[PDB]
Amino acid sequence: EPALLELEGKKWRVENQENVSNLVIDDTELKQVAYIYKCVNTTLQIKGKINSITVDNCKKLGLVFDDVVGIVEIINSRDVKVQVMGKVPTISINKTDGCHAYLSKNSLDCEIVSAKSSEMNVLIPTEGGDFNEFPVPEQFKTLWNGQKLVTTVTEIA
Amino acid sequence: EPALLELEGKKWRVENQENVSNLVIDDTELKQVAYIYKCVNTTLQIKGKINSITVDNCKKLGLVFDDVVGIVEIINSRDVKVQVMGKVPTISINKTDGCHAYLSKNSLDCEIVSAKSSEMNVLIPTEGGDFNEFPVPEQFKTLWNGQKLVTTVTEIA
Amino acid sequence: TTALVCDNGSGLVKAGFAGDDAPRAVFPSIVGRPRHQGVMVGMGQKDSYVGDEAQSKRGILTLKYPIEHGIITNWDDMEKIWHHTFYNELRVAPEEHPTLLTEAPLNPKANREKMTQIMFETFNVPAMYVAIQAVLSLYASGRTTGIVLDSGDGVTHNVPIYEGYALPHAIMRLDLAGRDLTDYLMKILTERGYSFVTTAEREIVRDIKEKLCYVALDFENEMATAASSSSLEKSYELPDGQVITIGNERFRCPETLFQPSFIGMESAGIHETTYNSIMKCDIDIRKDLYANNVMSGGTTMYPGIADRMQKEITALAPSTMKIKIIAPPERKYSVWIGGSILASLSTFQQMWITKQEYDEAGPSIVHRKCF
Amino acid sequence: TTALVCDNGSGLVKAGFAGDDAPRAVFPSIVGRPRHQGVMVGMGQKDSYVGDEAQSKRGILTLKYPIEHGIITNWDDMEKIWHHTFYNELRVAPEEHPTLLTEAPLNPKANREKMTQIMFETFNVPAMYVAIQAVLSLYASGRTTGIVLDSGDGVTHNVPIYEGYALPHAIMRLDLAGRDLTDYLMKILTERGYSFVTTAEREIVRDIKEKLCYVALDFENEMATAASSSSLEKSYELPDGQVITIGNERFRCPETLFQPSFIGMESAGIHETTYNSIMKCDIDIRKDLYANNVMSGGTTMYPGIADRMQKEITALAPSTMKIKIIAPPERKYSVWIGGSILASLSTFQQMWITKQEYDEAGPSIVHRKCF
Ligand SMILES: Nc1ncnc2c1ncn2[C@@H]1O[C@H](COP(=O)(O)OP(=O)(O)O)[C@@H](O)[C@H]1O
Ligand SMILES: Nc1ncnc2c1ncn2[C@@H]1O[C@H](COP(=O)(O)OP(=O)(O)O)[C@@H](O)[C@H]1O
Ligand SMILES: [Mg+2]
Ligand SMILES: [Mg+2]
Repeated sequence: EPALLELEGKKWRVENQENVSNLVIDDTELKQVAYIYKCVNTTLQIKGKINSITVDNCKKLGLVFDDVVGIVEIINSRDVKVQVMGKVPTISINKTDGCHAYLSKNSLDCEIVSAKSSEMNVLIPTEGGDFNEFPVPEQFKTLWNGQKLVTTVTEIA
Repeated sequence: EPALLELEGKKWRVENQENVSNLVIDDTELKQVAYIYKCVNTTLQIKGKINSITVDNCKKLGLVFDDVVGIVEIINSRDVKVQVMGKVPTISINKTDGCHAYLSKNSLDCEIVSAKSSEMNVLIPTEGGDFNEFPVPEQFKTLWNGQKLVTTVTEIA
Repeated sequence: TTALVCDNGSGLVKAGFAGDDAPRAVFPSIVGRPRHQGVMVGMGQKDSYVGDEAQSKRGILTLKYPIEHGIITNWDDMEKIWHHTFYNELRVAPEEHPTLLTEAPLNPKANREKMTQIMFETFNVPAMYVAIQAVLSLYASGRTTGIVLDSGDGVTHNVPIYEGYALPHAIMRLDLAGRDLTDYLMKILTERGYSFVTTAEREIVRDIKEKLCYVALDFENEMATAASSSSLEKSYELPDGQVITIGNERFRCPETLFQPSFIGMESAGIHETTYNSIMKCDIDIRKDLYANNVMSGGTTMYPGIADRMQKEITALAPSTMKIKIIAPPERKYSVWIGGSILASLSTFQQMWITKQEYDEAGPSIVHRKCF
Repeated sequence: TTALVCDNGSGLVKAGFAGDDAPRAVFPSIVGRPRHQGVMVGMGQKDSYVGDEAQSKRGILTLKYPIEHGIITNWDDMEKIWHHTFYNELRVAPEEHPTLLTEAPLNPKANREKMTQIMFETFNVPAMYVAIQAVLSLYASGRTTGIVLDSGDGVTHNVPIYEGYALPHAIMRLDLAGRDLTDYLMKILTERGYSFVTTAEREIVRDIKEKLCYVALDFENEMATAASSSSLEKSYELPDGQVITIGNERFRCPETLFQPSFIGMESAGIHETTYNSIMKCDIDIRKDLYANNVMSGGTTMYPGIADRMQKEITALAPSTMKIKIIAPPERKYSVWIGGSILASLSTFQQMWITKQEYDEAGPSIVHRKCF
């Protein structure tokens, strides 16, 4: 119903966007943050280094960014494509279903945090004109050892 | 709106129960399974050894059972208390919020499987008239090692 | 109303009509995509190729294997495998046929929910159903209780089942199957001076394996029989018309199933994994699992496999115990055969999840209706 | 309209009114329950005791520590801590006061959502807010950028913050804090022949620690000064009126913070964890974090702690680098002080999440409104 993209204080208000493939945040400063909310079937690109990014309640979203200081957080969303062109220390995928983290040749140390999520794939680029896909686990096994709970990752390899 | 507890074929149809503390499944056979659905604020007790138990879309549910051959599966529920008096090989907690697995002095080898869940606690009994509580992790850390994704459990200890 | 059965395999998709003696369509569960590396966000998704077409264009395309380990990890890729199954392989309208889907063991609750979603929302199906693979294989042998050894293309599972309900703590995954044996056969054929390297040459190795490879009753007895005489040696004709003579490779290739140390695997053998699984199960069910061992999928088609299984299980289990390995000749398609018989039954039309039901409950309805 | 600030600590809950110079209520975040062992399913939940009352009745009650490690693991227990905070400690009606809650670092999205749910649904609050602990401590020093070293009762965190947004990859958890130092002080006081064992005797050890324990600038220089003369030795009066003389225990107890090997911990010291955390951060922010080190919580109240921190960080960081450790005397309640100043600001009434807003979006509104 409503629709806006604007810098409110220090944060980018990318809200209620519905079917827009050419969406670019060109002017940027380390200080600034981004909050993408209620975007359905839209593609967005943040150019430059910024503090942090959050994606809340987005359906079929696609985000490309250059560099991040803090974290990129994908929350209560579905079918989200996220990509680094530069560096990103952490990618958090929380209560989201279908999330494709396309990393960059620098973001290879990127920590992918997951919680209440599914269909998560970490895309690692090769020198072959493509990316190799790798699924993120989503089921876990806790045991009573006699002194403490021991939780192990239910592998897909 | 509707309300029934009955043996349909081989499965117990404990469906649409709303505020009943004294609910017991007395007659039981290894062969039989239990499917507790849409129960709000009710307490149920299965007496004897049965094949399996499932809890689907239950709010503030409390289940006590004796022995299980297969698995106890808690699905799309909230605020669920589950207890073994005997033996249970696996307890699966899937898309549920608030789940308290009270184990038994035999069910100490019980594997607690978790997926898209939160507020999970494994209750281990002591010879002191109570149980010691232990939380189940719910946030995870995946890394690119250079050849494969490495996922580690974000501890609460 | 003609219902479809779709077995979503780690290596091959098996599809057809419920009631038919075998799957009408059998193709590689591979999706091939053009190579891209820039801004990787989809505006309006271009061209894609599925199956044998993808696999052949291996060099020039990035190939996606979404069912690689039994569990579907990518839904856009899966939708492409399904859309190719419907319109191109089976040449039918999904909107007119109720559809049954096979599911891997230890499949996430979210995974079964998404299967339902895609079926109803992305293919407009009148009804659908999710059944577990090992269960359908057991159901084919008429049994509802037994330990199924399912050896497919990319994964091997041991699945104990009591009264049509799998015992998940005792399910054993062994990431050693068909593609691994074909690979090893290629590795050990280099020894005799034969060089199979092209995607096209692999097809010949797969052919050799399927035709000449047998499981030895006693490996060392056979390795000495192969060393003393050329009695066990056999000839194979290549496409060009040349004849190659293969020796001990015949039994050394499916011996990796029992001895994984042959490919550098720390994993225990298929006989060990079976025993271990029955041991994990309750003492009250062990007898039934011992007497009802059901073999399923392509990588169980080897001659002598069942005889060896008997011999190795008799060895680990107590002296008193009765062991019966069951290897139906249909075992290569027994999952599909099971689902075919199931969707066929007149006392199953109640069992389907209809779009009227989905319109109300959503994908969560799979847990209740597919129990 | 008088707004409440509630800091949910791992050891102590700090509550009061936004605007007040310090928390009105400071009690143990312990819930005590009667001992039960049968059918453990709640019909209509009986009696419970919170805080000092729980802690004193330690022997006869099963005590629950829901915030034990910073993150709330039990909501029925948390509702009891909150209901005791409102009606019994602060003696106010939650329905009349907008409420601010402090949150641990690396807190789950579900955890913040449930905080919102309980506040609105279980306490009927007019509005509420979720703010991160380390952030509120930084906000107290007027700063929005810095590395906060928060040492509380049960957990120690290093939290780098850039423009009021925490850098989660660089957050460092050290499960060594206040309760550990008190425990070690008890262990090393047994040496001098003093025996503190009762829950009541622990209170004396906590008192000694808080009063006589200092952080040595150079541990070995002090261990030799303590060995040569009784210059560093000090006297302490016990409740009964006896006087005990404590020596080297004074500096050996908070030296565990820097040398965890003293309690058998493989963990690196608080100086190491700080450096390591700044190193994990981007090269473009490291200078600001070096110059803006903010100390917070009870276990930072030790004398000499900041001087040592300067000395150890100067040692690891490059020779050129400027380091400024900031230890405000208010640091024991700086999280609460921060939230107090925040809920007070007239340019914050916009920031609250109202029940009218909650009635629409539900608990998911916390991510948007508390960003
Ligand atoms: N006659 C045969 N003998 C031995 N192996 C076979 C035979 N037929 C098929 N296979 C092998 O088994 C695999 C196919 O098994 P299948 O059960 O369809 O796998 P999935 O369901 O995992 O896709 C292939 O690797 C194939 O080469
Ligand atoms: N003056 C003091 N000197 C040293 N330690 C102190 C002092 N005051 C409090 N502490 C200790 O610090 C802890 C309380 O710290 P606090 O920040 O309130 O913890 P939390 O927020 O984790 O509940 C207790 O273990 C207490 O003994
Ligand atoms: Mg299969
Ligand atoms: Mg604190």
